[PDB]
Amino acid sequence: QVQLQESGGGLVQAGGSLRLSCAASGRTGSTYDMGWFRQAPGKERESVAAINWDSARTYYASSVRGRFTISRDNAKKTVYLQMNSLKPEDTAVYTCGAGEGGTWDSWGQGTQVTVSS
Repeated sequence: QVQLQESGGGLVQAGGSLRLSCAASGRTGSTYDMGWFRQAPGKERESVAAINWDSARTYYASSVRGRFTISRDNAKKTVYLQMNSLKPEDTAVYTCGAGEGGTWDSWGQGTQVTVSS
């Protein structure tokens, strides 16, 4: 019943900030949240940044916590993350997801990010 789409995601040479806008629509008003994720071949899935739904803060990871920005639309239900000062390590499939009851079993279509240096 719920889904997650992205926009803007794509190739971006190192040093170039990328702005992603993920939108969520369906049914959720308990303890759900919205955060971006990533994944590589032969590897597992990891997260990047996620926001809670109440009044606390965001949830960044020690992989880009200091260079990547995160914000919301504050109109309907959309999240935006500005991946600045990118690096050749960020190059991966950025999949937008959501959580419920404290877990994260919601994902979108995904957006591959290609960097270099």
